[PDB]
Amino acid sequence: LGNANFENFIGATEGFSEIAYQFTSHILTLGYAVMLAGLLYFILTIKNVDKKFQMSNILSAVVMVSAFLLLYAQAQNWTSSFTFNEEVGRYFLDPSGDLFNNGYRYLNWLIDVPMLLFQILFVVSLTTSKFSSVRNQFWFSGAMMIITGYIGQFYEVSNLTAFLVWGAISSAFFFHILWVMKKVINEGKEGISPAGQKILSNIWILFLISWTLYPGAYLMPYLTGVDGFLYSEDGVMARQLVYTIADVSSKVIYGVLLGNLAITLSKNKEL
Repeated sequence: LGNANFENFIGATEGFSEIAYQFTSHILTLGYAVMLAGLLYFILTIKNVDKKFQMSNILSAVVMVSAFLLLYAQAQNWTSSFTFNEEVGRYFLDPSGDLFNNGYRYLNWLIDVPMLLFQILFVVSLTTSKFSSVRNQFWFSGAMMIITGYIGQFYEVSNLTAFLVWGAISSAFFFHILWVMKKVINEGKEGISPAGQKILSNIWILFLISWTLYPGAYLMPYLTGVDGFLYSEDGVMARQLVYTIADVSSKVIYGVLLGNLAITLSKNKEL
């Protein structure tokens, strides 16, 4: 029962305190609440950019739909998977339940990673690179990153070393994606106004940090060693917080910045 993942492992042995159970539940709720608010934002502001850029708004909205539904479902899965034990005063894995399941989140990554990588290609323009090649490279490596991460996710409890190995293989696809995106950002800068170049610079920093938070949260319970402080409900709380911060940053703030870049590039912003 504690086999599938670290959350279930903790739940079936030490159990979760009131604070850990509540906080995790609240952070995951805020996460899907923000997606829903984002969905409305991207729908309402679609008229603010020229037609030629609106595929980016469209993709932002679709990402919001996906993330709202899958994060909502993940939130319910968290709350219904553990019940309070009066005696000990903690929450434990409920055998009557479905158990905590990472599938919701990994499915969300599979769907959302290619749409996030794709939408920048509709705002900013390449120079020496080709659209189809960059697109194909984003899609292949993005899919492989998530798939090999999912494979790794399986051995988290039963085989920690395989968990790390597949994670490293996954990280290699990630490094490739950073490298392509860096190229896209640099080529995108050529020929647009300095105000647009500065939004692109912020997008890069945001992209770099927010995406790197995902492997960070993946590794979170083992970042303090064999039985360090994070190897506990605190590593669980920390992991779900970082995922949620990453979710809001990589999807919502990224979309907002892209939208602001698109406005800067409207036809009237020229001579």
